[PDB]
Amino acid sequence: SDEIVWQVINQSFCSHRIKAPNGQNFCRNEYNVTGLCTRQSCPLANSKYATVKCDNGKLYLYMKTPERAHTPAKLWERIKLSKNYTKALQQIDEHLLHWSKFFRHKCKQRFTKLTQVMITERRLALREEE
Amino acid sequence: QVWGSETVASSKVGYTLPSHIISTSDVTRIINSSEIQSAIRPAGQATQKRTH
Amino acid sequence: SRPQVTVHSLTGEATANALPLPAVFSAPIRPDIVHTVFTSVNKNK
Amino acid sequence: METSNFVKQLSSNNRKTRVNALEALKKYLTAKQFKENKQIEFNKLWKGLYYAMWFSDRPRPQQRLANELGELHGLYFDPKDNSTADELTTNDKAFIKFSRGFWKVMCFEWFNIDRYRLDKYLLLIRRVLFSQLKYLQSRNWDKKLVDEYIKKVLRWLPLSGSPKVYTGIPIHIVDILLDEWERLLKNKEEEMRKIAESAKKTPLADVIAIFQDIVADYNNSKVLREKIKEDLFSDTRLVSWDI
Amino acid sequence: AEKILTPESQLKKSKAQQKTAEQVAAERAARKAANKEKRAIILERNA
Amino acid sequence: QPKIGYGSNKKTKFLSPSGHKTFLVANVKDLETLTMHTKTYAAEIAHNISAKNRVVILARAKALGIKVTNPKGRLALE
Amino acid sequence: HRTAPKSDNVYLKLLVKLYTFLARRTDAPFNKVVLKALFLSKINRPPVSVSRIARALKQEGAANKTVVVVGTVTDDARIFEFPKTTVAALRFTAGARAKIVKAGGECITLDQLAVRAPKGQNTLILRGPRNS
RNA sequence: CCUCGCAAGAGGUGCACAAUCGACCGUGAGUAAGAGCAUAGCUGUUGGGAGUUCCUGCCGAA
Ligand SMILES: [Mg+2]
Ligand SMILES: [Mg+2]
Ligand SMILES: [Mg+2]
Ligand SMILES: [Mg+2]
Ligand SMILES: [Mg+2]
Ligand SMILES: [Zn+2]
Repeated sequence: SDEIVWQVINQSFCSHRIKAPNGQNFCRNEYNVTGLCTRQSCPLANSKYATVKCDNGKLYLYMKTPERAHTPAKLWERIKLSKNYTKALQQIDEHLLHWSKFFRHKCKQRFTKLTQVMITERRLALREEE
Repeated sequence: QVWGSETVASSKVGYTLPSHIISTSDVTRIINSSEIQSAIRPAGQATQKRTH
Repeated sequence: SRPQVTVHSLTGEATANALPLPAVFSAPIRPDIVHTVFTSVNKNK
Repeated sequence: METSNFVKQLSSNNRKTRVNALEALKKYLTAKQFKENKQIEFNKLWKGLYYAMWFSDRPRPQQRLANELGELHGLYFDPKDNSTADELTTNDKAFIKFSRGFWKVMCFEWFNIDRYRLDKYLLLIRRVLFSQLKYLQSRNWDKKLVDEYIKKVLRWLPLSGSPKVYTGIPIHIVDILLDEWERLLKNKEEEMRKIAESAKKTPLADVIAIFQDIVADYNNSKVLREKIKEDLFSDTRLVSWDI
Repeated sequence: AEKILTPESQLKKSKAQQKTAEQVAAERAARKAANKEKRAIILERNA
Repeated sequence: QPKIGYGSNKKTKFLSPSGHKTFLVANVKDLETLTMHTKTYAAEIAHNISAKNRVVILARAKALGIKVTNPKGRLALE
Repeated sequence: HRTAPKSDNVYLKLLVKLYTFLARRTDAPFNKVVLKALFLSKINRPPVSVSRIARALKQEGAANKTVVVVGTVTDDARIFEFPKTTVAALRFTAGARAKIVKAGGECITLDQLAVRAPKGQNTLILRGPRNS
């Protein structure tokens, strides 16, 4: 049913979709790795999916499988990426072993950017402590 | 009882649930399959090489 | 395309009893027909 | 009565219920009453097991559960039955009904599986073939067992070539079978000698004749016939095993 | 703990792609030889 | 006289001289949709946003490293 | 004529996608023919009754062929004896479906036929009379 | 669509429909294996009293 769901979401109301002036579309979905409404992008469209998303200081990895499509409360499995960037990429590749290259590449890029953002918000909010 | 099942009358006079034009919702499963790829000729590059 | 659904008690605890899915949920999901019928019926009020 | 309960428990959202259904199945399967049952109970049980696989979460649990489904075939073996007589035992007939139900249910549900959900079931078919052949090895390939297994199980639907059978299952088994026999039989120089000798012991040359017949028939699909002819007849191990 | 196993579809795809690549390489070699012979024929016709 | 022949190249269409496509932003959640596309896109705070919200949007944008097309608007003039 | 079905039906579009892919990637002209048929309007998709299926099978050597109708199949009470075959078509009326099931035949969607016969082997396409 | 053929072809089989050839019913609208009904959209004509035309593009007589 993923194709049907995607086609309805495409030619009907993807509520998280925002139509930019260029004509490109952006899904507002927080779990979305690539914030662009496409076949590979909407977590709604695709049963198999993954994302790096920041919670507190941690940069967790969220996993989505067709097996837990029912029971959406427990759908997203939460994995802690190690603070070491190399270890984090290794863990992402391991968990995303035998996993389509699109989500893996996008997940790695999102982890890099979130790490940079965490570094730079530490920068902007440096305090006298320590 | 209100709408009916495979072997149960819908309780609406002369009503049956609609049939599916396509038996499978997901076209990716069907297009991939196992036998089609045996039937299919080798693929192209998917990004045409510019000639001339 | 599950076989059955699990009833849930009001307090929240999952109930052992399970009910098979009806045949309605395995029916065509047609945005176009729903859209046309919805426009026609919403014009009434 | 119990069979319906097992089918329901297997098709339960709670993981614990699904696991406990399978654990109790391991005990229920090795009983006289199950043997007495008709093929329809077998088919219902296989539907329940199929849905149990349908709910498996992650690839490692999927491997574990495919191994468990193989073990289910592995259970229906008595060392005594092999020794007593060459003629097949009623336990073995029950095992043949078990395999029949498996392949009927898999043929039925093959088409409804999702794209992402199909990969686990390919592994399941692999492990089921492994366990079914391991049963023949444990029985030492009795002629009666082999004949009735081929005619009742493999000839019925996996290798029937009928239009009803989805062609993907034939391509899948022909990919599986070559590696599966090698799995049963277990440097490369001496390893090949051991494999060759144990292959001479095995009846696989009997099995390949079915694919030969399928390739012979005109009514069968050209896609299936062509792939089988290209994969098997051109294979090297058949030459190595003089087949 | 236990190692993950390759998907059973990716293995089929790898087999098919390997066979296709071998076929394409053979066709390429034959095409190269045919091109040389074709150039010889063209030279003769032009003369 | 306007006509289709004057149409701009697709690769350069809808591009500011800074090289960033303008994307309207209302709140922090809509800002976060442009987290990595900092090179391709630049945010533009909507006209109807209150001054109290604009400073929060600017702070979050600086943290994310996304270029804002109209900062110091309603916090400064022109 | 058309390059895509004027209908906005999701499932017809899915079938068109599958069949255009097969026609692109299959040498057999069957996929091309069915792809072009899928675009046709209602007037250009006349109903092919179970009656015509019976005649098409009575033709010599076609008894075991898979009859294909890009469109709908309608029942015909005029007949008493109907042979067993695995008709394939877009839609099946309740009468036609009951007749096919009763006589040991079976009805499949065009996707199931594509899985069966990606090159259209042993297929027999039929088209209804478009008198008006 | 099936076989043979690397291919051109050799055939086999034949949807719709056409071509002529005829039978029967009653010389055609013929039969000898029907498609229509309903809804909605666009839209041609007949009508009942009954100047220019937001921007761009497209197809195009004489
Ligand atoms: Mg590519
Ligand atoms: Mg390939
Ligand atoms: Mg203003
Ligand atoms: Mg009409
Ligand atoms: Mg004739
Ligand atoms: Zn979307």
